[PDB]
Amino acid sequence: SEEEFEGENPADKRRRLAKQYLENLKSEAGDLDKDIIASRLQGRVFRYFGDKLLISEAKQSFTRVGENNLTCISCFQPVLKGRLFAYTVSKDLQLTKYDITDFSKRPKKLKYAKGGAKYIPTSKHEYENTTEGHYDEILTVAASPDGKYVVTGGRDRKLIVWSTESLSPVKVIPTKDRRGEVLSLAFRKNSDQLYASCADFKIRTYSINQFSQLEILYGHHDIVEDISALAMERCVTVGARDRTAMLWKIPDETRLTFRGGDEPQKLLRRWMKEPLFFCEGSIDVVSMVDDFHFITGSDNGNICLWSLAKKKPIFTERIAHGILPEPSFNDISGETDEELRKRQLQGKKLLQPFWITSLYAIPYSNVFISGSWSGSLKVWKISDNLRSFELLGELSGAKGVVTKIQVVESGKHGKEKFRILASIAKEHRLGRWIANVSGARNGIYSAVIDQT
Amino acid sequence: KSRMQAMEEYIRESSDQPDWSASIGADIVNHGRGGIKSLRDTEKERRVTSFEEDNFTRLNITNKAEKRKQKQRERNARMNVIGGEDFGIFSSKRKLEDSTSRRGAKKTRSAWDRAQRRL
Amino acid sequence: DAVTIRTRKVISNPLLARKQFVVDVLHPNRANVSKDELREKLAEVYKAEKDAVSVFGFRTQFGGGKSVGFGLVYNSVAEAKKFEPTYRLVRYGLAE
Amino acid sequence: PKRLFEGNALIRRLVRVGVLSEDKKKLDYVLALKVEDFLERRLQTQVYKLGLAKSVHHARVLITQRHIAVGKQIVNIPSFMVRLDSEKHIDFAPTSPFGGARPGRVARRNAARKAEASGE
RNA sequence: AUACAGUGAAACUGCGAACUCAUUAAAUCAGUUAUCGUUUAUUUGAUAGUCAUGGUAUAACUGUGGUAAUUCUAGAGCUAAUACAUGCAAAUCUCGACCCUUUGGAAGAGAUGUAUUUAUUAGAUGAUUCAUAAUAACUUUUCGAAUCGCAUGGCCUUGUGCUGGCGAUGGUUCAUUCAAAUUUCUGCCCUAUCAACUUUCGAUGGUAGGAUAGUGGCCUACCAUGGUUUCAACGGGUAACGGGGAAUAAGGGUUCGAUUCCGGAGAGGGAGCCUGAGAAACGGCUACCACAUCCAAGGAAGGGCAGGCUUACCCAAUCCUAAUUCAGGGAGGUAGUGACAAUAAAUAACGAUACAGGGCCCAUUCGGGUCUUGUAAUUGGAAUGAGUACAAUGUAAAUACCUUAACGAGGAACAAUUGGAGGGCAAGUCUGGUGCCAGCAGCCGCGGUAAUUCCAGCUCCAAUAGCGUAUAUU
RNA sequence: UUGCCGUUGCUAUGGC
Repeated sequence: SEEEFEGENPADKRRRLAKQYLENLKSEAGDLDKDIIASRLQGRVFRYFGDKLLISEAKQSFTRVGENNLTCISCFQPVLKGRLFAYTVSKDLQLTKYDITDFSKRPKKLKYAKGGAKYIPTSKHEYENTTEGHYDEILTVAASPDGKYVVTGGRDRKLIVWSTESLSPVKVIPTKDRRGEVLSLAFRKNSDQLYASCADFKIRTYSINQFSQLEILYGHHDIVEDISALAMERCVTVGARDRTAMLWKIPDETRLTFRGGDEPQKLLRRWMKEPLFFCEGSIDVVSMVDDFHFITGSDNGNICLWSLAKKKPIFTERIAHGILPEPSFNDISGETDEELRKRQLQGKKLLQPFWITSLYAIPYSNVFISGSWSGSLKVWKISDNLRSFELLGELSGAKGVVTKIQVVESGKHGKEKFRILASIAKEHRLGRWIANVSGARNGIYSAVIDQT
Repeated sequence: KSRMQAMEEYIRESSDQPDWSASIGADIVNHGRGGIKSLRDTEKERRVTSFEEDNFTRLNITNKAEKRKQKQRERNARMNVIGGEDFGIFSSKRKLEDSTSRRGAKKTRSAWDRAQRRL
Repeated sequence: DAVTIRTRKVISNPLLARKQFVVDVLHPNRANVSKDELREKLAEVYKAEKDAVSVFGFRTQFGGGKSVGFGLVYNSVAEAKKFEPTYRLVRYGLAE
Repeated sequence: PKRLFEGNALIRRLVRVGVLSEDKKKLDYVLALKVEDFLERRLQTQVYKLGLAKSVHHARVLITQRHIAVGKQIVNIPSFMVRLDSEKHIDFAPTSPFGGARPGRVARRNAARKAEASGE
């Protein structure tokens, strides 16, 4: 054995011995019964419309909003009086309700609720934090699929459930932790169940109709920025600097962990065998294409397509939105000599890419939209073999930081009309790190796309 | 019988398939006294829960089997398992080459068999 | 404060005419849930009577918060009488 | 093969326990491991290092009085070994008065006595 | 309920009732056959034509009595059966001349249970004297429903005629299933300080018989003579509490667990017998032998196991046995007394103030080194485990576990031990002296026991729910 | 369509 295979490297010996081990176990090692039991008792992508879409002829309507820094937008669409609604939460502690039903017209504001400094609790003892309003900034909002409730959460460490008709709070739920700020909310589709991702490394599940908390899941090394969930009782969360994506089975309290593990030296070697490679700092946004595939955007611009069966990403589109502009040469140094200023620019090293601030995948479909503060949303199509995606179109209507993207449908099965609403803000919803982006207004950006 | 855990660990590296880890706090035997549940303990507990959920009965602890389990498995978990990872695997005297050897059919004894394998 | 009930593996047995399901009872800030109130809740969910509903075998998780058990819902009260064992009938008070 | 597979296995599980660093993946570094490397993984030491307590004795008192919860469950054993995945999730229990709960019996008796004195 | 009709004691009937002590190496056991060489309670599938209803004999039950007395008894009186005993020519076919008239109607000629024993005669299987069909007989010779509950059936003949459906329990033979008995080959230690064994319960065959459920020297007559082997027949030892991949394993102990078969005999000891589908019965009976018990001294009945140097709850689960869903199971499950080997904690954690000027390390001494240390000082709120205890869960029921409100610390008296080292004290005691010393020591002094607040409870060290001693030993 | 301001329509988008 060893004499026959003496030429092998140590890793080659490990591989062949693993192969022989697996063969030995397969050599050494009721279904109808299970079938007839299951008779007494997960979906792929079914809608393919990437190629049918026309994007350049689609309208672009950007509606200004008086609120500062619109953090999030959540759209309610009825499921077969047929009205389609939206709810926008800002850093000005304001939740605004809009009707988006008429695709031709601009969205129409119905009412608004604004929290203020009067909602600061006097006790501050972490379970007396049951005030009706928000006293700190609201990061995220979700609209219940049945349509009676809208849920707001933010840095005030509480979830407020509001009735949609009166826009008044029917419930306030403290997170009961000093450290946990609710970053993202995701309703299970066609369900009352809500999954909240908090900054205390937790995912809290609530049943909204009973206003109860089912259980809490503990998984991340860093804060859990974004959570996305389809119809079945499971969810996908992303943490920022642990650089992992986690698929949680809610009833079984188990998780699949996905790690990127990209090496810029390896990419440079691959290109030399065949540019700027930025190593990945944090994963921010996640979306579910179907029950087997999900897509994540990072801060180095990478959009990654992940399957449940593979730990590594299937596909990675690097620097998807672009590279930030070079800093001003007269600003960087402050010396009289322009050649010294150009040297202090230090060439290509100070270039940094755009962060994917928002990313939405239309469920069970090949179209997904990525948004950053480059001044253009991007529409991508997943190929039919589901290994890669390409860029269909670019929507240049919106200018500014794209915090949240939602898509709604109103049409016949032969001909569907899609409205894309992005809550454009001057700043990132988490912090004020991004500076002086040019020509950015707080508002709602709507693109209406009709298939051929 | 021929399954060995160092082999299983290397296979879990070389798969590329995610491995369904549990949550952080659910692994702890009661309040940290027993410790973190080992992977074999979690698999056996999953099998028992599936069995109970299928037959709609929860197993009462048989005296002899329960005494044997509490005498052996708990003592082995305290002695070897350290924070959910067992280290008596290295003190054990079992041999990896007995499992990793071909040992039977397709052992490649013939020179023409080796030539056919090369081809 | 309201308890939450999740039903899994619901199987209909027409020979017994029962509905057999594993019950996950999730109870934050509560010790445990009484079987009578739980029979009320499952009765209202499955639109059968409490006398038709039967539960047993509840095991409470370490740290509380989740009790897992087994539940049988019948279609008729008299049929629940003639199929249910005498000891669970005594527990439920339905029969002497 | 015994050296290959069991050395890789031993190094990986020592890393997951946390006594051995990620960049220290060698058998001679496994040999250079010492007792204090394991003793720093104790929950008493970890609570002190993370700073929930002002000393190791305060940390032991907090653990035995059940304020510290590692992950979901309250751990009340100071000799609980803490892994890499758990050391971030060590925190105060929700039931504990220190994190997000009602004050204990001492504070409640003192508040009730002060209220009775105010009423008197 | 003008036969009984509900529920049913007793009784009859039916079914089931198949621990101890000894150690064998072709014996046992394990497989593997065979039964064209056998037996069947049950299950399952088949199977039977060859009086509108017979006669008793008793129990339970009445009563009269005998005995010291037994589940002991005698006399008289009662009535039941799925108990016991008894017991019933027509119809179906073949050959149908002829008739019409083809299907058809018919002169006529003929045939016709089962079992037992034997003789004789003609479809399966590789194979039969087997299945089956006959013929003449034979039998202390059988079997071929005198039974039961749910329905009140359909005709017209309203006769109260005909016969009407679902089921019980029977019964014949064959098959099946469950077993069992024999049988076949294949396999297990050491040894020649064990070479002849068998006719020394016939040894190897043949014929006939007896016997058995049946083959067979299994037995008996008669007759031949054989059968086994230094390649070890045969014999001895085997710690043979052994071995069997018998057995689930060892889900990372170096070969280890757990389960199953041990093989036989007995149920005060020899012997004979009986009931059943199945026993040479853990049942009963007789005689014999030995114990031993009650008695009114006439008689009567009986058969140990655990302990030292034994209980309670229950058929809920698992499964089995009955006329049977239901009953029952010291099978089986559950619980209790039972540190011992050994476990994871706790016995406090943070502060604040005041006061003091010394604290510690090394070194034979001489000395040297060092620097926020000492205090039986005061004081503040916070935390919670042991516990006390409400519930639900849990289970046949309960305990326990899981969860769990309400209480739960300053002497934290919610009162940790075990060992080691070193002082010091008196109007005190003893001993030796070259004044005033030295030694041994000292719970004992002089008053005082509500009497006295005293080296403040003398200081320091180590292990800690553990910690010493003695002896042996590396 | 905007908290405010400015421009363009009388609707489009520049500034804070």
